[PDB]
Amino acid sequence: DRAKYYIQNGIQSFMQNYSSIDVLLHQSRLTKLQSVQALTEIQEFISFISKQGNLSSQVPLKRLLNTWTNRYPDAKMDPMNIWDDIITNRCFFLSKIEEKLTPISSLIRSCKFSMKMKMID
Amino acid sequence: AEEEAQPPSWSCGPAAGVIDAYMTLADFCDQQLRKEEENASVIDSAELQAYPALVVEKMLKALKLNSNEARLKFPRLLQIIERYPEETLSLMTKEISSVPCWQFISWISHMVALLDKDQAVAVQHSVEEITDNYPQAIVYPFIISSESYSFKDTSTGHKNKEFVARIKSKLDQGGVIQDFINALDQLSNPELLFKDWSNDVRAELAKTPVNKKNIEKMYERMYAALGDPKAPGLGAFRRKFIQTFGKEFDKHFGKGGSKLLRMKLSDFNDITNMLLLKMNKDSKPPGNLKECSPWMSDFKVEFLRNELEIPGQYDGRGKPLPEYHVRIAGFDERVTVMASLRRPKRIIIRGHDEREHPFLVKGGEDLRQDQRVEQLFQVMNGILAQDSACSQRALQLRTYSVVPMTSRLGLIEWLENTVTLKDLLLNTMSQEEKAAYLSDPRAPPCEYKDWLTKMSGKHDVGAYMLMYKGANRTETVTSFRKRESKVPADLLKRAFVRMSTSPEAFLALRSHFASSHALICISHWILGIGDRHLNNFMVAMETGGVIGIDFGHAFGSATQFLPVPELMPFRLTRQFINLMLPMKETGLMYSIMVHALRAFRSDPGLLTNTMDVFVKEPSFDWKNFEQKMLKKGGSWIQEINVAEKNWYPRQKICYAKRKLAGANPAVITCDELLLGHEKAPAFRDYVAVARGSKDHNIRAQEPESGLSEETQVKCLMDQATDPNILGRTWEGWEPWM
Amino acid sequence: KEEGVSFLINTFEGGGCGQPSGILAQPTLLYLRGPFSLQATLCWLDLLLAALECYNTFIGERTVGALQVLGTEAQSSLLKAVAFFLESIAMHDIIASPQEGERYNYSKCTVVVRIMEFTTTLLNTSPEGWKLLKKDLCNTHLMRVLVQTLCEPASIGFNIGDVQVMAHLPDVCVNLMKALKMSPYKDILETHLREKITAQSIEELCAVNLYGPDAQVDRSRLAAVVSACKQLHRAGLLHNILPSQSTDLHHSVGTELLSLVYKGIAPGDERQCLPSLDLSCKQLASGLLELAFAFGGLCEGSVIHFSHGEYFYSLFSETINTELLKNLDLAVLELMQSSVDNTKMVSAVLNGMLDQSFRERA
Amino acid sequence: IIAKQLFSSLFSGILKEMDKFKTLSEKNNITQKLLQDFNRFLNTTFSFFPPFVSCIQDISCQHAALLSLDPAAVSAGCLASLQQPVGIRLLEEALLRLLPAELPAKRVRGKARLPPDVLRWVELAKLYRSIGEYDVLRGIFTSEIGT
Repeated sequence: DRAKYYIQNGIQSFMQNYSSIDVLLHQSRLTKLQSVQALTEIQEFISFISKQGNLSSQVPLKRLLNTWTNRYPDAKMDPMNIWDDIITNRCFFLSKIEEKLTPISSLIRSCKFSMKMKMID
Repeated sequence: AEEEAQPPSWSCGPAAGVIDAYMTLADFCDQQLRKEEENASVIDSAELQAYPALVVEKMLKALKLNSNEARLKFPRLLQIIERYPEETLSLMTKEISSVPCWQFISWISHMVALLDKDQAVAVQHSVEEITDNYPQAIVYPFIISSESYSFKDTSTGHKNKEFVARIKSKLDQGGVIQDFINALDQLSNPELLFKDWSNDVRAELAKTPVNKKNIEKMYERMYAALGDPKAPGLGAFRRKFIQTFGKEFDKHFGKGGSKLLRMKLSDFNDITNMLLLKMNKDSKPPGNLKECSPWMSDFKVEFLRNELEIPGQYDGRGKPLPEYHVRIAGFDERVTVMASLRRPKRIIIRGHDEREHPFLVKGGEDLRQDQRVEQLFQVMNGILAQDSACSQRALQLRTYSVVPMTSRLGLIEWLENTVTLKDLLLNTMSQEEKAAYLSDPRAPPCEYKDWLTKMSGKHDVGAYMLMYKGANRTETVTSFRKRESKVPADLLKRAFVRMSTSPEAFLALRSHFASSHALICISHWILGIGDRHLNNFMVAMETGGVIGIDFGHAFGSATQFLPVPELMPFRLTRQFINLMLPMKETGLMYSIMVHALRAFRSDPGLLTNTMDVFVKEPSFDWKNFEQKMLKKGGSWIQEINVAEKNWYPRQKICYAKRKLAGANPAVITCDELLLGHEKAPAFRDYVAVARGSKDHNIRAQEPESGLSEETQVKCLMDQATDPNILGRTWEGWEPWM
Repeated sequence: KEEGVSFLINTFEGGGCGQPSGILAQPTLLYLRGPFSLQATLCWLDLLLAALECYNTFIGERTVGALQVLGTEAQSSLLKAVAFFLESIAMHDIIASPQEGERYNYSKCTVVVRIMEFTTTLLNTSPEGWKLLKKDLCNTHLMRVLVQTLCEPASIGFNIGDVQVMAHLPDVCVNLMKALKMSPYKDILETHLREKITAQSIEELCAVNLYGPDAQVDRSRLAAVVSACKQLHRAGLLHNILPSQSTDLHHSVGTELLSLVYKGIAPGDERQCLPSLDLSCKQLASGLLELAFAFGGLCEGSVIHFSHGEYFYSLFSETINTELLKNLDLAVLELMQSSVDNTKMVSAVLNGMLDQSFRERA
Repeated sequence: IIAKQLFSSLFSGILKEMDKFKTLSEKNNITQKLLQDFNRFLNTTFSFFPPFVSCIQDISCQHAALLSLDPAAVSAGCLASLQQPVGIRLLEEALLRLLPAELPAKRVRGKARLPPDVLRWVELAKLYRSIGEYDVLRGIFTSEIGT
């Protein structure tokens, strides 16, 4: 509910922060071309949770590989806000996704392990 | 453990980057051999002869790299110890095909020079390498081969020599253009050819003889200028200098010149200065354009230039993916030569790629001692893309193209809206501060220099055995520094805010001016900054950030040479640090210089190699660094030789400076190294003045060899604003402002 | 004044060899080997020479009365003749990556169609008194290349098969085969054409009906033989080989209409080949046997039911446009007799007759 | 409103002729009161671009107590961005009057060094913050060690 109102209002708050750009700071962009980067995985999470809970049957045992496969090859320049703030999002993704598919297991562990791996180097 | 790292990389089969283990192994053995060339022993020379001949292949395998460290490897491999008589011949044949054929290129001057003498067995191996790359897509090696080969044909069997001969025959054919454009652009002003030619012959007529074919040939170049401009030798190579000037002057020049032919009388080495001097003040007034612009105005634009592969020269670049991008086309007829050192000439290439490109003409200069320097530049700012904190602030500094054409001339790229803060600062000061009167011709830098002459013995050519008093020094820099320097503080801030309509962009762009500056100043602490006047670092008014173009004086010779005794880390003239606001923020762009520094520091190998073959390689850095500095100005010519009797500036300049990577603080050990010559009590203690009184003795104490992060910087700043070092050094650095 | 006749005279009084430029581009190319050669050489250096020759011919007769005496030995034997050998090399190279290869192809055509343009442009205009064709004893290469005006669509592009290059190819064969008509010895023709006159002619045409499935691929070859023979209408010697195949084989194409119309076979494009087949056919055979085929064909649960009206009519709904435009085409007042001889059909034939004629002429 | 040039022109056509017209001492002191109105305004309007144009319009004006009585970086720094850091430069030459005279830390401009820090801070660039911190922090004493 209210997380959509405040997420839209924070969206228009960067829309606010985007007016000043004569000789822009990197901090101007990079922290934005990063915070939108996290937000994308956010709204993504909302949408495919709302579907995977209501799909199918048990086809979330079969689909959804999309979101990890979109979550996986996202890159960082140099900022060190990124490789944690993605863990901020992704981790809530593990707890809530795991909490929404419950309303195979060795493949699950290979999948979360294969999550862990690259999220390190 | 490395043996259990590397060939398993070759046994696995998927991934496990061949480079990731290979190159580390090669750095390991190369540091093994240098550390073993430091000392000789029995187990050290026997094990040392077990360890090194090993890494010599894998630096061919994993060559899909950045590949410049490779170009540094090959001659290193050959000259370093036993140059293999077949091993290298065969797999160093399969390489340039196994690796980008454009790895063939990255070492332009190395290969070409190597072909001749530096390789000895290229004519056996890399001659077939260069002969398979050569006929296809090789227009760029056409240029460099013509410099090196015809210089010295050393000792040969028949095969070695005939081959390179015909290879140079493949650039008279399908490359007949190569020498036709060089014999084209072989210009301009007479004065540099005659004065520089006369220095060149004249400083070899004084000593032992060696005057046989040296002086006999060294007559001929000039006879070309003047015995052929109405003889069949220039009926083939006409010019507009030759049209009239090479004739009006031919009448009188024939007689004095053929009198020179049999002259051969060492005292007349001075006497020429009559004639030359007159012809000098007579050759500055006519260099008035309309000669090479109409004379070059002849372009083919026929048959796609007869399928000509001549790009903007030196456009063949580094890193793989060779696409033969740019194309010659036809030039704009307008030309203008301009007020600078050699009086160099502004060209407008008009590239075919829907774009033009303005280059420069340095006909009186062998642009080589600056080639590997610029390429070493793009290694500077081309390395800073692995440091975070270098990316984080967009910490690179500008490149361009140094175009080393014949042994005698090269060209150089030229951005517009990049201009000499001296010139701009001066005129913009002018339209701002008084009409033109100002003070500059009455009593600031004329009065100050007159005051320095009245404080040593007599004239100005000395004052070096003098330069005493520590209090009066503070009187010179207090007086002139405050008055003078404060003036163009206002004028530089006024130029920035005048050049930023937006009252804010002034303070916006100061950041890129500054950033540029910290970047250039470490760029010089990297190696000597001499001939490098305030007129020699040049600001760009685009992004309002600065770029550094001069390379006469490298490492020591910048600071070391007796005729001009110089020493500072980087041009910290006063008005520049006046323009950074009452900052303070200088003393922490310090941080820029630190992250910069550590960025340099971590990898010794690459930079080490680069600088090694660059100092050792060009005659135009030690064997002709004489030739360089003497070519610039005369006052050097008499002191150098008597200083440089039986003396070699190669491996020590390097060792001192690699040590400068290590932990040499305060410039302190560098200072010493230039000190040891002339003169210990006269100048040495003086450099120790920035090291003496406690306030700045913080420049001396914190010095510790122990791999200190920020130390070298924390001092290196106040190692430049020690007013002593300024007020002393020379008339050019305007330490006034 | 006389542009050509005049100035050419004073030139030959000054010099005889005062015009040609360059010297080939084949071995020197194997010595050099590059892409720009493919760009200027094989797009203009050959054709610039060709072109200056072309327009210099139509001017004054100098390519006959003066060129003939220019050389027969050293520098000369490397000009015209070997230029032909670069037209054999032109079919060759026309046969043998992306955009670059395409500039290769479109260049190969852009030259070779101008060379055909010039074998023609020469022959039918330059050889007056008919005594100059005997100069190019490489009279063979050109034949063996132009005639493959079906193996040429394979050699040059198929894109250009669409790009309106074979909107000009039939016109170009029209030209060369037109210099081949009447003008040269009739033996040139049989050495040219008598290479696949009949045999295949009957075999592919019957063969569209024996073929059936995977039809359209084959229909491509058909309309190649079809259209290419339509090019032969502009040409000669058809009369020895193609009016016996007209009385017999175009009547055979009428049987092709007759049999093919029952099944409703293949798509509307093959339903466009029947217009073609009957076009290249009727443009040579009699219309008597056609008009006869109207009524005669007419006299010769639901299925046969509408069939009686269909082999009666649709053979005259489909092909109507081309049949109207076919015997309106050549004979007035023959039709007349035809239509009255029919009875009750009269209306569609005659109404679409007046109709379509009305449309075409005005 | 983009014609900010009316406004800087305006103050040039307000300050200049209040150098060339009649009497000047009292009046020159009087117009200086208006910086109170500028700043009372600066406490009133919340989030407004043209106020900022007034702020550059202010450091542009040959004024001290504009440079003093300004906590623009507090306010005219939340949205203006680049137009707040122009103040400090103007501020330093005359409001920081105890910085080029090299005197104790008691008299030097206390605050007006600190708004420049937090202001260069919100612009957490990659060179701006990293610098400003030990700048104003350096402007007293026990920072050499902390840094």
